[PDB]
Amino acid sequence: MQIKIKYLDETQTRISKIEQGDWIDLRAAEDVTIKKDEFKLVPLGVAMELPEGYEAHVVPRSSTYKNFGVIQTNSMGVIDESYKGDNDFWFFPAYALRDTEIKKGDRICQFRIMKKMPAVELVEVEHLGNEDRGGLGSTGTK
Amino acid sequence: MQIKIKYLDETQTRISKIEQGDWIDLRAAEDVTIKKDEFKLVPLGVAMELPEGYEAHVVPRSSTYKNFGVIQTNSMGVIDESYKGDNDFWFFPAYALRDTEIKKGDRICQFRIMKKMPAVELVEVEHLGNEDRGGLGSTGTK
Amino acid sequence: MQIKIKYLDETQTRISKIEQGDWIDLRAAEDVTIKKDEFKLVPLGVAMELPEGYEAHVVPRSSTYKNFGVIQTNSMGVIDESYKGDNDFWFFPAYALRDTEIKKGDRICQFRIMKKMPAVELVEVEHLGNEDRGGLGSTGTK
Ligand SMILES: O=c1ccn([C@H]2C[C@H](O)[C@@H](CO)O2)c(=O)[nH]1
Ligand SMILES: O=c1ccn([C@H]2C[C@H](O)[C@@H](CO)O2)c(=O)[nH]1
Ligand SMILES: O=c1ccn([C@H]2C[C@H](O)[C@@H](CO)O2)c(=O)[nH]1
Ligand SMILES: [Mg+2]
Ligand SMILES: [Mg+2]
Ligand SMILES: [Mg+2]
Repeated sequence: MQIKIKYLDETQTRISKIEQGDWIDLRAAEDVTIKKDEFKLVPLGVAMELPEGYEAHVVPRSSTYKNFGVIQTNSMGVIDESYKGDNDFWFFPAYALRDTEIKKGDRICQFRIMKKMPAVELVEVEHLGNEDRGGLGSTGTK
Repeated sequence: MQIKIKYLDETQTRISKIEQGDWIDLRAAEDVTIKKDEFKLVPLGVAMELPEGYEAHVVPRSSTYKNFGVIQTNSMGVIDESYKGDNDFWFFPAYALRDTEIKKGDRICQFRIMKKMPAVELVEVEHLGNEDRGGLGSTGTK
Repeated sequence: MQIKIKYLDETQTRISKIEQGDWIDLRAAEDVTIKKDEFKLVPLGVAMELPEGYEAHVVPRSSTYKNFGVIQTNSMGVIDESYKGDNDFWFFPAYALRDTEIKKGDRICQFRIMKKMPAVELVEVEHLGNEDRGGLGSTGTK
């Protein structure tokens, strides 16, 4: 399969697949300063057209917190297939838990493609007729 | 395929598939108020029986933090296939990063379904026999 | 399918598939204390070789926060297929929101395996030629 990738400009550092990386690292399109308890969209400088039928998912690197002090407010980002216009540039929504700086080209998150869920009819029912599982720690911790 | 959905009551807004959303938006089942640094189960007012062999995942919308100042504490919720009882209503577990108010019907997160992982045998070994990859930023930042 | 699992030592409680659990719970390899607003890598006392072509994903349990007052800094951990060396032990990167103790053997997160994304050719293009979707809450909230 092919992903069509359009960079914001000639100064973006191209993204790349590496051997031991199952997902592909994305990079801050510019220097970004964030304060403790402050929010900021970090631009990733990339617009993409994914193969037919695929969405993309975006998560932090596991070193993102150590190196950059931020977490991703939407936890795992969902890039909709339809987000493929010439101006639909990808972003990483960041919340700083400490004062931090990010540099241009810094690998701060990673992505992969995956097939969209199938089409599914929503059948409204009065009663489900299954026994309750329960949740929220119903199985304990020990 | 079909999902059977049971709404908590007749005042819940029905969830809906939109053409530019690969995931489906879920909605607060009642008004919720949350103070900075407090936790609240935001009830989503729906219980579901998913197609056989599937689980679901629930993540925030990208605008959730902006519009509502919350994060999802479990990051990506996993709705187990067995949580298909008549009382197994879904919830979004929110930590507030600021005083916030959520209204009944507000689209605060999104879901999709996916095949469960296959049945796996867990084979204990004394030695894995492979070279170490290392981790936690072993590949650097640049 | 088979997963080869190597425990850190003979005192680790063995992990298991439970009926109502679509993912499998992972456990703390030792007692860990974390003060509010501290970070700590919680060791899970396991290394694994996954079936050929698979990665694994690691997220918290819904009850992780209720029971242990932590969130997962990288939101959803991606365990690369290559991370299968004899010293490649899994970890849960935890940030404490309140003062907590995590006890040895406690089930603090869950994992599953998944087919990696297939091989993708990155095709550099100057214009994507599609209509802009927009994002970051473009569909509103109501
Ligand atoms: O982390 C994210 C989440 C979303 N989006 C874009 C693409 C997606 O279709 C749209 C709405 O979520 O915003 C991003 O660039 N990054
Ligand atoms: O974010 C979540 C996570 C879990 N659950 C329910 C369904 C799941 O099977 C059960 C145990 O985690 O709790 C939710 O409603 N929302
Ligand atoms: O939450 C995580 C995230 C990553 N890793 C390991 C495996 C992964 O391939 C390596 C590089 O991220 O770190 C973990 O053990 N836990
Ligand atoms: Mg990496
Ligand atoms: Mg959306
Ligand atoms: Mg569970």
